[PDB]
Amino acid sequence: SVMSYNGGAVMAMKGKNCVAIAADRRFGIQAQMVTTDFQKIFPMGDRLYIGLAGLATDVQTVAQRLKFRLNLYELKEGRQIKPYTLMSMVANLLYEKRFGPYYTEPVIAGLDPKTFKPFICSLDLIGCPMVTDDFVVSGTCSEQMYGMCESLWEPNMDPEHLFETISQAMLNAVDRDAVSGMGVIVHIIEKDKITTRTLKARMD
Amino acid sequence: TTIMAVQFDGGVVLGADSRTTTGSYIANRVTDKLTPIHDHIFCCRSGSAADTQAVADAVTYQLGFHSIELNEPPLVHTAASLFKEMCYRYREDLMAGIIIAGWDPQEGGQVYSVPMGGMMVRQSFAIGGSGSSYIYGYVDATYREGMTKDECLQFTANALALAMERDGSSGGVIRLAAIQQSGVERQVLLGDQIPKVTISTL
Amino acid sequence: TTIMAVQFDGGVVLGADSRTTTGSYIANRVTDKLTPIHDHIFCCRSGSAADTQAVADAVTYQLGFHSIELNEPPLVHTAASLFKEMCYRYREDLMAGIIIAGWDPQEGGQVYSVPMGGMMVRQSFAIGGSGSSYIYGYVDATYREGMTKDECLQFTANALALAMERDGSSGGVIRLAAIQQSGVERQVLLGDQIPKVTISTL
Amino acid sequence: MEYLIGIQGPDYVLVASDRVAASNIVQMKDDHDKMFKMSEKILLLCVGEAGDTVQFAEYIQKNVQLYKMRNGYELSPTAAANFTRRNLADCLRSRTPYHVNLLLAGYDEHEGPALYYMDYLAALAKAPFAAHGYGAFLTLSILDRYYTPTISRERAVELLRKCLEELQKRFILNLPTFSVRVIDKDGIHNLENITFT
Amino acid sequence: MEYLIGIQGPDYVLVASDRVAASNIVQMKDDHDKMFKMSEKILLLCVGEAGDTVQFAEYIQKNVQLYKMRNGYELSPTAAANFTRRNLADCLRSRTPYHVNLLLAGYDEHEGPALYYMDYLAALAKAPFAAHGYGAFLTLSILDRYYTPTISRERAVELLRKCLEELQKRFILNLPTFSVRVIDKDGIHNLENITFT
Amino acid sequence: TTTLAFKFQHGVIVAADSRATAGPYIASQTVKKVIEINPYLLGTMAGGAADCSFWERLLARQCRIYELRNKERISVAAASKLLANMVYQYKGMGLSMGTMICGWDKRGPGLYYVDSEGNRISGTAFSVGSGSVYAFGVMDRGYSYDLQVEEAYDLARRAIYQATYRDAYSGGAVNLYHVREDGWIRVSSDNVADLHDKYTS
Amino acid sequence: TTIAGVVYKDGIVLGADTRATEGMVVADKNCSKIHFISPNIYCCGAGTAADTDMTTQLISSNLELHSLTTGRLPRVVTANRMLKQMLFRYQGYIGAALVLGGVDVTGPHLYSIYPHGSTDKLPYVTMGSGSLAAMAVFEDKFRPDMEEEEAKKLVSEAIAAGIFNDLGSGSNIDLCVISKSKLDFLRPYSVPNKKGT
Amino acid sequence: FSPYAFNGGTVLAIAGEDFSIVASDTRLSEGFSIHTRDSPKCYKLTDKTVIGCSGFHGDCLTLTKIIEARLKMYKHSNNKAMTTGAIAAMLSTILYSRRFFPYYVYNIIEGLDEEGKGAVYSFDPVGSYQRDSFKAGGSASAMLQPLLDNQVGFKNMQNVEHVPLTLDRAMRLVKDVFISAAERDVYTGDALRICIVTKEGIREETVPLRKD
Amino acid sequence: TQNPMVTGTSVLGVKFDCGVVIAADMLGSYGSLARFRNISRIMRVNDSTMLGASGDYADFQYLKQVLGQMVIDEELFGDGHSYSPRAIHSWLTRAMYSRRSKMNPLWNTKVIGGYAGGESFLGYVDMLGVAYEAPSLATGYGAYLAQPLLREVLEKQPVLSQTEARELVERCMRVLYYRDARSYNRFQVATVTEKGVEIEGPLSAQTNWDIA
Amino acid sequence: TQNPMVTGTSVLGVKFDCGVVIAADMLGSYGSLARFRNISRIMRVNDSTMLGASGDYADFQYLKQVLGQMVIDEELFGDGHSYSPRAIHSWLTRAMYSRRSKMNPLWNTKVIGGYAGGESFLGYVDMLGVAYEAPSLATGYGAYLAQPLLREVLEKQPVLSQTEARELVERCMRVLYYRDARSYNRFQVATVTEKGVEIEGPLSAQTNWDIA
Repeated sequence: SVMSYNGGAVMAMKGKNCVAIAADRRFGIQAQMVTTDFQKIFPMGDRLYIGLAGLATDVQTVAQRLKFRLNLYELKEGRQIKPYTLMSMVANLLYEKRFGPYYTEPVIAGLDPKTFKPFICSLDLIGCPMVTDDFVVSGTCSEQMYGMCESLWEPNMDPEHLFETISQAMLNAVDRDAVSGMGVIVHIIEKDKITTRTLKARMD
Repeated sequence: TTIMAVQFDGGVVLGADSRTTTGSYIANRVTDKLTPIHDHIFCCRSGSAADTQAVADAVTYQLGFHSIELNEPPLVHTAASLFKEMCYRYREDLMAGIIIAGWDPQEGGQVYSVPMGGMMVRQSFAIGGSGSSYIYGYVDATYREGMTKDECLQFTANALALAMERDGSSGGVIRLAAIQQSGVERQVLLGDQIPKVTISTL
Repeated sequence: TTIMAVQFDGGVVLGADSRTTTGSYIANRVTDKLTPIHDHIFCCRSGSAADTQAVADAVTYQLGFHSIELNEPPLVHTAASLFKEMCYRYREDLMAGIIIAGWDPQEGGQVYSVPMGGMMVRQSFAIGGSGSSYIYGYVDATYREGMTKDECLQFTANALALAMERDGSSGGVIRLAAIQQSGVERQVLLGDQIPKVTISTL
Repeated sequence: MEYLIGIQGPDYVLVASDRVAASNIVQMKDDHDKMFKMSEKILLLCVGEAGDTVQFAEYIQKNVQLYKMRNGYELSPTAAANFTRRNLADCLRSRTPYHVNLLLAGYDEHEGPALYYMDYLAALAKAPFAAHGYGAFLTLSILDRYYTPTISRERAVELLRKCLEELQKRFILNLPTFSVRVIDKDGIHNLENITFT
Repeated sequence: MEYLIGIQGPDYVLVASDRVAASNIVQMKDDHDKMFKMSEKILLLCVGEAGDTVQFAEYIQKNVQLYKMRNGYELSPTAAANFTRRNLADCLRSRTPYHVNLLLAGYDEHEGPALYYMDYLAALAKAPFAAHGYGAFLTLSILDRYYTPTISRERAVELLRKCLEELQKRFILNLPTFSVRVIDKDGIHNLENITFT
Repeated sequence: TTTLAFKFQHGVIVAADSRATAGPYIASQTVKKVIEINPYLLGTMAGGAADCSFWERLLARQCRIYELRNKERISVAAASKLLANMVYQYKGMGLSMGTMICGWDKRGPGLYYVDSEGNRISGTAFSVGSGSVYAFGVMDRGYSYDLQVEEAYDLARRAIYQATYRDAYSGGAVNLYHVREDGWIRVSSDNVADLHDKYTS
Repeated sequence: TTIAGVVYKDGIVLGADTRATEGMVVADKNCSKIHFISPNIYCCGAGTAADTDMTTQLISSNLELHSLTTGRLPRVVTANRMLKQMLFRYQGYIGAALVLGGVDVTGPHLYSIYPHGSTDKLPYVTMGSGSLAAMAVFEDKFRPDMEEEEAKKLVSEAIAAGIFNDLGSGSNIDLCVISKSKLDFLRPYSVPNKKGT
Repeated sequence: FSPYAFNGGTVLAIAGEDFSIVASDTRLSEGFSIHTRDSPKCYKLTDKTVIGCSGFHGDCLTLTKIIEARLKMYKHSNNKAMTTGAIAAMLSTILYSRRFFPYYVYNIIEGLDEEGKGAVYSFDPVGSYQRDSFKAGGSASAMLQPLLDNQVGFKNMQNVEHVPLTLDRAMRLVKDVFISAAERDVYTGDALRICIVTKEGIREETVPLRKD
Repeated sequence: TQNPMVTGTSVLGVKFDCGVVIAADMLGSYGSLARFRNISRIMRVNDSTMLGASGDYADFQYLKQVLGQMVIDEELFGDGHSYSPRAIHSWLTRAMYSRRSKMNPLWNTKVIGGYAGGESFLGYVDMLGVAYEAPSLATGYGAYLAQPLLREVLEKQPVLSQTEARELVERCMRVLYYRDARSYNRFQVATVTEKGVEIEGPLSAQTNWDIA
Repeated sequence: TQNPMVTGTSVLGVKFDCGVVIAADMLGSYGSLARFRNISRIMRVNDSTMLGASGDYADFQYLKQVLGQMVIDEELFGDGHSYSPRAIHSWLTRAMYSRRSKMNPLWNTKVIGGYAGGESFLGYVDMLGVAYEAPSLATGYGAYLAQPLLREVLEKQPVLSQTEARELVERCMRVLYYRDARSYNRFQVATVTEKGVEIEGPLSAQTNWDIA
């Protein structure tokens, strides 16, 4: 398959007035690792990030076109975009190429700019938006992180417990995937803080 | 699908079944396969439902404009020629076998066949569809020249019943339409009024 | 090919056409598709000529031996069962649709179908072959219980004429065979004696 | 297959390549140039299908020279890598896509050395060392074993020699000669060739 | 591809072969034996698919040894070549056919030297020199240019060296070492190896 | 999969990884890819695990019967011949194999490589799997016949560790054996993760 | 997916389930499949969910424009015509299947729309993968000129039968009731499944 | 004509100090429809051996019948009942005998050994097998394995002392794992069987899951 | 068979207290032509066993011949033992599997009903060798169109009476006639109880309501 | 056209002194079904040009429309020049070639007859653009069944009379009816002379002799 050609795994989880997004670092070709510092999470806004998985060339292209359009929007309107508005714009961008599409599945996580209410969402390759209330996943180990999140997730979690849960899920998920790993980076989007961390994983 | 039409002195008679399948499943069992092209012209549809619906709509629109600007009722020949033009232009993308029948003050009732391919022909009676192949000998041995309206209705109903009892893609009810200089007549022959033919026993 | 057989009280009536094609060319136009299996049993052949000839020969030989050692006339059921055994054993290599009809002192006249596949069934009348699909409605609307010999002959001749006038692989002459307790009767209905049905004019 | 390698040090970006130009079971050439200089401090290495390499590389070079002539200063290695990725990706779904595997080495007056990897799908990375070809499988683990972040150029040429010797012993292809040059502060410097006569 | 060569002289049948045993892009061995001695004066060289070569060659050798043990004298090169052709052709249309390319060299007490060629369809020829492999295309015209019917062994080794040097320059494969031996009156004589370190 | 083996002054050294995969999903994480055939022989597993296990069990049975009949042990050359002959009867039917036999006989250290195709070759250093090209680059550059046991140990561990660092179908732990005159022994079963911190900072 | 609508005495009742999958795995447990088109017209969707979303959004925009331009309520026949004309223009490549329904100045209507563009007006209909399961219940218990409560009971029982016999449906039941005056939306109408404690 | 069908189903075994546990779901499937809602996949072999199967149902039935016959032949010839290791070895040979038209089954033998402790053996369709401590096969195995890695293997978490698995904790883990698997895989979820192989003998229990 | 020629459609089955009732229509289709219209797709094996089959009709007739000869031969010496629904279900499963394993299968989807020893039996045997038991069955398109109604009823009440089971069977046959394009409007209905097997002649679903 | 649907069969042609006679049967076959039985496959272009076509019937009707409009438009201004058999033969060759070169051919095998300037014309135009002249023609299966008799006669006598040519035409039509399986027993016969074109209604070859 084409979306299994560079590997990758993205994950987002929701807490009590806080979001969390995570990814892996490995960049490789069919069966051989090249680097271990590939970026898959992009800061679209003050408290609004997007994570892309799939073909790495299309990850880069879609990130760049999206930054184009978002800069133009925030210059024309005069304020920052909302998580819901960004999701619609990305769906429109992906659906413009319905025949001959990009091979990338995005994930959005942000905070409402005035109510500070969380938001998570994922889209399919063609632009179908599904909004959830617990967590979203995307990548080659989707089933593994499904099995982890369904069991470990709780409602109304603190940032500490949210970090513990998302990290403990990503570790054990990618420990059973051949084409994912080489470390994990975790962003924690609180109200007045954005904490970043790097976990120690296995390198085989 | 089993559509049919026969010609008598003053008008024609149309007929069809009501089943729309998808493989071996009945998606619709009350379909109406007779559509009005003008006030006195109809057409029977067979083949692809989307194709036949689209072509009937385009022809309806063209013929309405033509007649409103010529300031008189149109002709069955004109309707048949518009159908033939479209079916021949898109002959490789469409799947439609049509039967056009109507009444005009200049020749009365006529019946035209336009099979898939885009060829035109005038006929006295015409059968079309998937089940029409089972009743060729019957219409060959039963037709006789110069019939009346009731004899035509009976003839059509019996032929359609014989087709429906053997074709697996046909069934439901029978819908008839006798068109004349007065107007249009629509009836349904459902359930127990389907003319039963004797099945061999023992 | 259009073969047919119908049953009356005392015996059965058989019938067939005479054309053997190869694509769109007529290789033989006086073929005889009715073959005697025993003194009072026949079979109509359709499908592959070499297959049907070989199977008729093998069955003829087996049945002759069986009857000579059992010291009595054989049964139509026995003949049909031998046919079914062979057609089911070689069901993937052969191409033969048979109709077996005959007379036995214990049940008189019977008619058995063995379509390609090797399944057996008893019937009152049976049609088979390439052109038989055009006369299903006709045999459904014309058959009536308890007919006589002449009515059966007329019925078969008319059905076969209607089949031959529409099927492109059928034609030539009609060959009939009424089998009874007395013996076998063979006639040919050629040329101008084929029962003409009215063709629509204008 | 053709061979490419690059090693970034504290202030140098030592690279290398081969010189063979085979067509079939025969060898057509023996001293072929797989390096395209594009600026006083930027090098471009290429492999892949014939025609594509040169057609693609000359286009990039003419555009870089035109940028310099218009604006009075040169492109940076980052800008050149991104321009290259863009132009390569815009051809991917077009009627005629290229099949080139690239390696961009450079050096800039602020950020220092830089080494960029780019496969034929137009995915751009940045690495302390990289390699293209079938010999990459054999030489990626010697570099893993002996590389150091503060290695000097005297030892870097040592390590490259060790890699090429491993290829000489274990490859089934015949690749006798290799080009070697360094990009430091003072531009590009051709170095001694390595032959295994 | 593997390489084979043979040159018949006035009273010698100098042959040669290579030593590589590649599997994939890698090289598994470096000193492999592609010569099967079968009698005090008969040599057999083989190339082709793995398993087939050794399975086929050992069968021939055991049958030749059994013939000698039964009858008190050895087979001749002609008889051995014909026995080989027969056994190879009888497998051609069977369920398991071999894919070996052969070369039989020998020497007999009446007729002198002999060199036999045999492709995988089991067609048997006799030649003053022959060669198997992809390098045959490159080395068949040096032998054509410099061969002589009365050439001495001193010059024959010269000519073989020239052929191998041409291969070293112009082939795309890496074949560094070659075995060389002569069959004269006194049986088989191993000779110095030719390496291009 | 990554397996290696090299003869040196003091006998033979053998190493392997332990991960098994079906597609991109890691089914198992500690398999045993060295097959203890008897106290004096050992094979290795690469290709189809079922084929490897089945045919080396057959070979163990035949070696035992040879010993019982002739009152003496079989040799490395003869065992390799028996295995190759056994698998040549199914050429073209889809078997997948490729193994290494190591041992000691009256001729010293032995090291053979048998395939599913039907070849067998003697050597001084082999390597099998999909990380074979990564292990070769370290074995070729570190190997020396004038080496002692612990230098051999370190070289083998390093080769396997870098191979599983660069290859996707290799990982887990590395198992090291050692064939001496008086049978073989088991040396270590360290895990690549606890090796990586040792081999850097 | 399972969608089903009915025509009762004074309006329409639609229904659907709320499970989205991706292959054999549950992606979403609250996927909404009843879309707004006009204050009196609604729509259900099955098939490629992206196509359903795109098509329904475009049609809703066109109907808002048409209503603003005329000044009166829109019509189910106009919505049906727009939809079928688009779907025929795209030759079946937009894989959406629809159960459009509403109430206008003429009375309650209910249509079926297929990916190639063929339509059919009916008194009750089903779509999806549990469509045969819902159609069995409808055939067994539908009565003409029914009342509101019994219409709701019938459609919920059809949806439940589709949920419990189809592997690709489950987890909830939505209902939307349209009459000449009201517009009732019941998102968590029924909860037949509860996760284990 | 395709001679195989995919019928779903998940199996899970766990070995302890004194005990052994095999569990499974009870749904049978083909395509998108449901055949039955009560069909087990765990079969008692002897008083201390259970086997779970998955894959193609015709092969599962044939295989269990063959194994039951061979246990009796062995007992009649050797005057004693087989052991778990002998059963696993014989199953290996049986699975290899059909290697060019193979059984499409995923077997999971469980039982006690002569020294009184759990012994889980995992198999692949053609014969390869290995003694594990836990294992999961079927349609949700990729969903179940990381959870057992985190819970019984105690992986990826520090700041914990890893005391053994009591029977209570093992059964609770099995239940919770299967509930979460039922909430995301479309092939499991009618009911749950739990066989417990212990010194006294085999016991069984049942728990309901959520219907389609 | 490689390719079926004359095929039948859905067979139904329900078990009530003190008996089992099954049903099927009388039609042989030659690929969308209703060629033969009065054939019987239901058999009576012995005094407590019935059988109805779908798919190829020549295969059904062959299996009729074989099973009949077996019952005759075991009834010959009359020693006091007779075959049972379960014995016949097993024999059929084994024969179907042996045919699929040679890549030459019999193309039917038989259903076995029975009543022996004081309780009913209802089994299913597919052409690949899949076999199970249930309180209701349906083959072909019936598996999509009629099983939901049977399950909807048996959910509420786990036991029916003879009259209710028969009413249910005919109520389902009506919907099969409405929505299946290979179906016919004439069917038989068999019933096995403590007195034996009873078959009923050509019935009709004339309770149609075509309000178009 | 990509695929012809309703096709005709052989057309014959003979030229005698002072005229040309052609013939064809009245039948449209829908792939071995005699669907339409009274269609006319012969056209009259103008006062000295006839045309008969084989193959697809919709293509024949389209070309009829086009050629008729051309003749009308050139006859409008009536300047004293008119199209000729040769001009129409060339125009048809060019149009057929232009269609084959776009890979979208017209699927006919037309025949042109004519009589102008005091001598006859008889030409052949295939769908690929092959075109020639001869004293006799036949398309389809006629090229194998009827051309031998025409050549056998014209070998002896190079010129016939009107009566002899007509006799020959009907004698050949009889054999076409005997041996062609897409043929019918009703045909038309056109004739062009110095007075113009005459077409004759439904004739029959009732001169059959079926002595079986």
